[PDB]
Amino acid sequence: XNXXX
Amino acid sequence: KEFECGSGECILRAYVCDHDNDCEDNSDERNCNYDTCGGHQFTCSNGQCINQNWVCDGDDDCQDSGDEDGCESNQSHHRCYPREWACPGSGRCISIDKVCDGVPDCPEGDDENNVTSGRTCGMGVCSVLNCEYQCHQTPFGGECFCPPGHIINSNDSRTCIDFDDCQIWGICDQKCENRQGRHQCLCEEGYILERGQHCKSSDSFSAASVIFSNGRDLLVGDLHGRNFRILAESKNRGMVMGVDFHYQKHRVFWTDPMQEKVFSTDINGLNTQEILNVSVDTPENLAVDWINNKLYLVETKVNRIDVVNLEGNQRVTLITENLGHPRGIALDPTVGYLFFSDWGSLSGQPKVERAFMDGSNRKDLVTTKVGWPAGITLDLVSKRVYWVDSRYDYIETVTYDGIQRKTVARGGSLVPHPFGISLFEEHVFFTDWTKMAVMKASKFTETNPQVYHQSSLRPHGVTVYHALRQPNATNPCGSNNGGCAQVCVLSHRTDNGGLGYRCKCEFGFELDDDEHRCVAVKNFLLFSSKTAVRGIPFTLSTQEDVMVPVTGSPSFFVGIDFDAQHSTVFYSDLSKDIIYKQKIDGTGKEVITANRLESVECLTFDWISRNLYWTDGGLKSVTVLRLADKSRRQIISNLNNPRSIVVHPTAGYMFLSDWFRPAKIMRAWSDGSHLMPIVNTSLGWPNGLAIDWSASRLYWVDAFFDKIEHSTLDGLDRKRLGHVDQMTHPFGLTVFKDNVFITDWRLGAIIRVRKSDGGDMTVIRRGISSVMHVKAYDADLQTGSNYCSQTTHANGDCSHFCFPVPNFQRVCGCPYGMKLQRDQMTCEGDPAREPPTQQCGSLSFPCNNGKCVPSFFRCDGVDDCHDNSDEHQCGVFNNTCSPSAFACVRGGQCIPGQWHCDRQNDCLDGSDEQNCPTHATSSTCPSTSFTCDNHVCIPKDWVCDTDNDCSDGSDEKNCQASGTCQPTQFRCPDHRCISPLYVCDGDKDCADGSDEAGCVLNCTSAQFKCADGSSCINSRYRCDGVYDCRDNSDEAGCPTRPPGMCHLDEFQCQGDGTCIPNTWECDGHPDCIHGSDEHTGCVPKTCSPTHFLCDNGNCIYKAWICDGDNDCRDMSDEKDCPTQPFHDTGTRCNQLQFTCLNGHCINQDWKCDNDNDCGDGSDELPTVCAFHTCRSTAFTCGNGRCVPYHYRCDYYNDCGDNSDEAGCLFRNCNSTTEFTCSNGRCIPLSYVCNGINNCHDNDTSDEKNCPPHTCPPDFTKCQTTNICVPRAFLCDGDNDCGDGSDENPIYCASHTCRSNEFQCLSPQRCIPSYWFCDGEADCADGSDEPDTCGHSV
Ligand SMILES: *[C@@H]1O[C@H](CO)[C@@H](O[C@@H]2O[C@H](CO)[C@@H](O[C@@H]3O[C@H](CO)[C@@H](O)[C@H](O)[C@@H]3O)[C@H](O)[C@H]2NC(C)=O)[C@H](O)[C@H]1NC(C)=O
Ligand SMILES: *[C@@H]1O[C@H](CO)[C@@H](O[C@@H]2O[C@H](CO)[C@@H](O)[C@H](O)[C@H]2NC(C)=O)[C@H](O)[C@H]1NC(C)=O
Ligand SMILES: *[C@@H]1O[C@H](CO)[C@@H](O[C@@H]2O[C@H](CO)[C@@H](O)[C@H](O)[C@H]2NC(C)=O)[C@H](O)[C@H]1NC(C)=O
Ligand SMILES: *[C@@H]1O[C@H](CO)[C@@H](O)[C@H](O)[C@H]1NC(C)=O
Ligand SMILES: *[C@@H]1O[C@H](CO)[C@@H](O)[C@H](O)[C@H]1NC(C)=O
Ligand SMILES: *[C@@H]1O[C@H](CO)[C@@H](O)[C@H](O)[C@H]1NC(C)=O
Ligand SMILES: *[C@@H]1O[C@H](CO)[C@@H](O)[C@H](O)[C@H]1NC(C)=O
Ligand SMILES: *[C@@H]1O[C@H](CO)[C@@H](O)[C@H](O)[C@H]1NC(C)=O
Ligand SMILES: *[C@H]1O[C@H](CO)[C@H](O)[C@H](O)[C@H]1NC(C)=O
Ligand SMILES: *[C@H]1O[C@H](CO)[C@H](O)[C@H](O)[C@H]1NC(C)=O
Ligand SMILES: *[C@H]1O[C@H](CO)[C@H](O)[C@H](O)[C@H]1NC(C)=O
Ligand SMILES: *[C@H]1O[C@H](CO)[C@H](O)[C@H](O)[C@H]1NC(C)=O
Ligand SMILES: *[C@H]1O[C@H](CO)[C@H](O)[C@H](O)[C@H]1NC(C)=O
Ligand SMILES: *[C@H]1O[C@H](CO)[C@H](O)[C@H](O)[C@H]1NC(C)=O
Ligand SMILES: *[C@H]1O[C@H](CO)[C@H](O)[C@H](O)[C@H]1NC(C)=O
Ligand SMILES: *[C@H]1O[C@H](CO)[C@H](O)[C@H](O)[C@H]1NC(C)=O
Ligand SMILES: [Ca+2]
Ligand SMILES: [Ca+2]
Ligand SMILES: [Ca+2]
Ligand SMILES: [Ca+2]
Ligand SMILES: [Ca+2]
Ligand SMILES: [Ca+2]
Ligand SMILES: [Ca+2]
Ligand SMILES: [Ca+2]
Ligand SMILES: [Ca+2]
Ligand SMILES: [Ca+2]
Ligand SMILES: [Ca+2]
Ligand SMILES: [Ca+2]
Ligand SMILES: [Ca+2]
Ligand SMILES: [Ca+2]
Ligand SMILES: [Ca+2]
Ligand SMILES: [Ca+2]
Ligand SMILES: [Ca+2]
Repeated sequence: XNXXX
Repeated sequence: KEFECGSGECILRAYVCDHDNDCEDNSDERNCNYDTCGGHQFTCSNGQCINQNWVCDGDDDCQDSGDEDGCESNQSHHRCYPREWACPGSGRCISIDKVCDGVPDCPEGDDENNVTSGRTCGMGVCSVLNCEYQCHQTPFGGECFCPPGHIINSNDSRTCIDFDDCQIWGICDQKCENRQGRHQCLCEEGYILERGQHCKSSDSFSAASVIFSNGRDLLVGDLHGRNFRILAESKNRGMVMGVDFHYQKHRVFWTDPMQEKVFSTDINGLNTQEILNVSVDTPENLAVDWINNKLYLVETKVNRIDVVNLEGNQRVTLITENLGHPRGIALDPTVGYLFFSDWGSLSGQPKVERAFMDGSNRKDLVTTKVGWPAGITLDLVSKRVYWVDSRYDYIETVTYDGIQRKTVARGGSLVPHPFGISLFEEHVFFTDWTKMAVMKASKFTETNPQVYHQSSLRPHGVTVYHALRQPNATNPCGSNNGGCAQVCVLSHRTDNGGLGYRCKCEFGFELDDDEHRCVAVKNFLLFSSKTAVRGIPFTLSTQEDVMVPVTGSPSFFVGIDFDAQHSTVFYSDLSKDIIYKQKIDGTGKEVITANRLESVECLTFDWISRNLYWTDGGLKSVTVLRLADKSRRQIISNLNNPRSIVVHPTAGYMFLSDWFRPAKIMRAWSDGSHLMPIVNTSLGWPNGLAIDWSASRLYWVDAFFDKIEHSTLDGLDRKRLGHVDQMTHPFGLTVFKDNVFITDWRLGAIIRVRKSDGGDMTVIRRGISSVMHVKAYDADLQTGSNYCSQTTHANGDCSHFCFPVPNFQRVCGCPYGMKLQRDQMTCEGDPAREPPTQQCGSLSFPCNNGKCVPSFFRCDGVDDCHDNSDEHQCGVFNNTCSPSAFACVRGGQCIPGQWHCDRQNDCLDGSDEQNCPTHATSSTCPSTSFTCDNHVCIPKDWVCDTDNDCSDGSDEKNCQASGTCQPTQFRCPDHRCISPLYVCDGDKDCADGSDEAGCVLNCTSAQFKCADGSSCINSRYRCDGVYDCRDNSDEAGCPTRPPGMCHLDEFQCQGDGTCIPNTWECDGHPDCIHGSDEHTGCVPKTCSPTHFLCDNGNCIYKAWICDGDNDCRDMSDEKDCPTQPFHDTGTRCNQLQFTCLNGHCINQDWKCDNDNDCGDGSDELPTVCAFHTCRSTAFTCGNGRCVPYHYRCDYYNDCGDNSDEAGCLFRNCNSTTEFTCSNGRCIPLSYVCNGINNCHDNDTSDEKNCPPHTCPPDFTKCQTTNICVPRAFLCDGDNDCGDGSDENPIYCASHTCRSNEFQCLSPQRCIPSYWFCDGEADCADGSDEPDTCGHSV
């Protein structure tokens, strides 16, 4: 997933 | 040609005169240049110089084995030593005074009687040996023993030959000579010889003391511990970490990792002051250059080694490359080396490293069997380094060149966990974290270390405070700062041609080609990560930073940008939801805004208008802010998952990326209007955008197809770059010169490729943790001026912010709650449409800083507002402490609950450490877990592993060398017991690797085998595009897409040939470049009557239309909301043309601008211009007209009211050589009355035609000035003379020209008769050439 951790 | 020897032989010049005999005549070896080696070289016995890296590598380069002497850690003796006996089992040597004395004096105990061998101690065959000195009893019988300087010969025990006692370890503590008495000791100056072996400090120096950290406080005592004095006590839960001093100035320095500060103080405890508190976060250790007045500092939040002066002003980073985990540091300024330790690098190798005192010529001083090397101390008189190890648990010493490794202590019962160490004369004082005490140890060999001070906490670095610890030496930088411009950092005495120093520049500067004068930095690579924001030189040949790292205690940095005109960088912090600004040097940290920030994913800076854009991924919007005065507004509001945004100031465009399933890339005017997609086909996860300023090409990065593309700013002419190796998931992107810089989350690295094709992938950084955007700092880029920042006025005459617009225009804007007035430039209040809003809701406390915190976080003892504003004046009435915190009974102070009775006096009155339960009760941890004296419990398996698990040493007490570990624990042969979870784990945990050697790998169904069996990687990393195994066994044999075709589950675009997932086929969105994936064969989508079919095909409840949010993810459900109630000739002009009363349409930009264009004045009638308002890009006069903006401040009253020259500031012309006209125009004095007007001012005093008093005919005289404009330019619409004679109230108004001229109809211009009806149209409308006039060719 391309979500900022 | 070559050199011919005297014996008749040819030898090559390079091998002529190189200590090689060559020809037997030795012709090439009679001459001796053979100069002394430099700092980077090792000196062999014969004088040959070899590079430092060749030392102890396995090759006898010196031809004497001087560079391969004792690289092993003293595994065994070499024929033992004279008057000593050898134990067969482990190579330990003891003398006859212990052999057969009745006590087992070596680990095997073979030196006494044994029932398993029958050996007995007594006399024997030695009567036949007849030894040179004496006989004595051994278990084999009588054997030879010989005096000092007497060793037995080659396999001849009866014969003793003279021996060099100078080679024995510890024969003399400092120095030894063998010319007299078979040996003799001597001492360095300042020391005085005592007995015949020991050198002690002379009493001519004041005193000697040891300084060490108790783990909380800074202690000091004498060399025997009779009395101890607390020097400086730690405040605010501080922790003294690493200590060093400066005997000349009587100052003691110590670091603080808990307080993230570095202090210094006098030896008396006076004048305790902070040396550094910026960018220093975990200063593990410290060191002082006592002759150059420097302070070398270790940092571990951003692993680096710094140097700063004793007062803490001039700062510069020295070592950054591959520095891993720096722990220890030591230096010898007199000779000029820097020694530092490293217990793990970016490469897995741990090492003890040597370097010059300016970071040059790094060398692996000790590499084999180093484990976890810790602080380092130096023997300044014998030229040896001492380091301690926490993994293999030993104290070892090597020389300055790494040769002659000798072990002074070893074992889990001797030094279970050393941290720090220091030498004074003959004793190494070393901290140990397991016995929890500073221990005093002999520096040659020890059977058992003595306890010097037993602590209740883990102690830390130790130093010995004495003058002889800092020998005198000259200062190379003392000769007027060494000539360096900013900073002089000492180096090796042979470096810089013997000058002994190298010039440096503080942060924000770089050295010119002279290496003496600093110049302001122009370019460097700026990148962000979870832990820090860093700036790196582009040239990979060097590694050290140019800007101070930006770091905090909680830290997650994402977005960054820079302001070159102020040497300022911006950044965001998702752990604080704030946007900061900070200088390159690190000073002047300020916040920009901390209000209503929700996951700001990126930033960009409009360097000409000074506007800051950021993207709120939580608010789902983009915001602009003017830095001159805080003024913010949401310009785009209804996005789905916006990401990196980039703005083009000169072109007036901004670009933003969205990666919700219908992914796209948008473009808009800088105003935040005309939003439209430019790339919406064949996209997935478009993370990073970048702009090529040298070509106006937009570069963007995709992460779903693993591609990087580029196109013009219009989105046309789209091109892809080639395959980039090991790129699986790119986030950041930056284009600078001919390189493209990218950051991949899967790699956790910064890679560089060529900007025109796939390029030579070059890794810039590795192991950079969670990595975020990159940015190219460049001061040349931030150059230019639109009409928003043109001179002669400011900010484009707009209140608040003005936005550059494409085609060289500007549009004025104002913040939230403001509306543009009728003039379209200045803004008035608009509370009717946008009412004022609070900083926080009713359930949250607004801090003094713009942030917002929960209302029950007030006075909880923890700074949540990042301004302490929530913890201010707490404890008083109407300001009670939170229920979670603990309140001190007096003085009004609230402290966190976890600080209540934790053995630290936190409350100012000590209320937090008073009357709390001592009842450990009969409470017991499970029978599996061992119980410490602190009632903390750990498993039985953890006992006696030399690790202080209990935090009080209870699990390591009464540990003995009996070698009788528990059945579960594995036993290293002579090191320690160890847990099974460390046996065969890929890591050598024992000293000799006995726990890892001989085992095999073994893997579950969720793991994969490398082909060579070197590692057992997770199955997730199989076939991922990243080479994980060293032998590349994971990515080999992966499914290959058939040539031309695509995989089974992947649609193919017929017009392009690329592949997209079948889930994207017939979804309602054309992903293929020609829309081939939404062909007419797609089944149409249906929706239920109870739902609403959104424009993207979604079905949503019809109740939810206009409910407050776009549930469709498209504007469909919220776009259509009228639901809200109260609670003549036939021909015609075009769409964009104004219509006059008499026709002749005129373009709408000519409407109401003081130019009559309709003839009748319809385009300028007062009725027409009464309601007309200026376009947003045009300047509005005070009269109400709409002139183009480029007419503003151009010396010319084109507005009529002079409203557009009102307030213009004009540069003062040099009146000594130029002429300042009445309108403000600057013209040279030489151009005054030069022949034609140049000022064109209202005065028209420029062109008076001063010299001549008249002009001849043809070039006819003008009226009030004698300019020679011909009559052919009469009544032509412009004043050619500038003095009326062409407009001529006399001619062209009385009668039609002279007899030889004709007056045109449009313009009303008299033209020569040979122009009139000559066959060529000379009037504007051709009134001189009608069919009526006739005439012929
Ligand atoms: C390194 O060099 C410095 C400067 O030469 C040495 O410091 C100075 O050493 C002298 C002794 O040679 C000291 O003189 C003594 O001072 C005391 C106190 O006033 C006095 O009672 C004695 O009679 C004698 O005069 C001097 O004070 C001292 N300090 C300075 C700044 O001059 C230093 O000892 C040298 N260190 C080493 C390790 O060589
Ligand atoms: C994807 O982007 C293109 C532009 O590259 C859009 O095509 C434009 O569509 C509008 C109408 O919506 C036309 O007026 C323009 O002439 C089209 N091209 C230009 C020159 O912009 C296209 O509509 C976009 N598709 C989606 C699904 O948003
Ligand atoms: C809450 O209690 C505090 C402590 O008495 C009050 O703080 C004072 O507030 C006034 C007005 O802002 C300041 O002028 C004083 O300097 C503050 N401290 C002192 C010295 O009293 C605060 O006013 C109280 N608030 C309420 C609503 O009672
Ligand atoms: C024993 O010592 C003598 C000394 O000359 C030497 O010649 C001989 O080689 C040695 N033998 C062994 C086996 O060491
Ligand atoms: C650092 O120290 C200086 C001088 O005491 C002080 O002015 C500054 O506020 C300090 N900054 C921090 C973050 O403590
Ligand atoms: C580990 O070892 C055994 C053989 O010794 C093997 O059968 C088992 O499947 C392996 N299991 C794991 C945990 O990988
Ligand atoms: C103006 O001209 C004079 C004479 O050439 C020169 O000395 C002076 O520096 C100039 N000053 C400015 C402000 O241009
Ligand atoms: C200067 O401007 C005024 C209008 O403000 C005009 O009447 C006058 O004629 C101008 N001066 C000259 C020398 O033309
Ligand atoms: C030998 O050469 C080195 C440089 O290689 C230094 O100049 C050193 O000072 C020299 N030694 C002597 C004694 O002159
Ligand atoms: C209140 O919120 C609005 C947006 O809803 C604006 O950001 C406004 O500036 C805010 N007011 C204050 C005082 O911050
Ligand atoms: C006083 O203020 C604190 C602020 O966190 C809490 O609201 C608390 O409940 C208040 N009342 C008391 C009795 O402490
Ligand atoms: C200690 O506590 C554990 C956990 O509750 C068990 O109750 C155990 O039986 C107790 N031990 C003793 C000796 O009472
Ligand atoms: C050593 O001590 C342990 C303590 O648990 C056992 O008693 C063991 O039997 C002893 N002996 C050996 C050889 O391990
Ligand atoms: C890749 O390897 C597979 C192995 O089954 C097939 O041979 C396939 O045709 C190959 N394709 C390419 C392009 O090499
Ligand atoms: C649309 O109609 C089809 C049958 O033609 C199905 O009932 C389908 O489920 C309908 N759409 C939705 C969203 O229910
Ligand atoms: C002038 O201002 C009005 C609002 O007062 C409108 O924005 C109008 O569109 C503007 N004029 C033009 C030509 O756009
Ligand atoms: Ca030679
Ligand atoms: Ca070698
Ligand atoms: Ca004995
Ligand atoms: Ca990917
Ligand atoms: Ca709080
Ligand atoms: Ca406490
Ligand atoms: Ca250990
Ligand atoms: Ca343990
Ligand atoms: Ca292991
Ligand atoms: Ca892989
Ligand atoms: Ca599709
Ligand atoms: Ca809705
Ligand atoms: Ca007009
Ligand atoms: Ca003008
Ligand atoms: Ca002129
Ligand atoms: Ca004219
Ligand atoms: Ca004509």
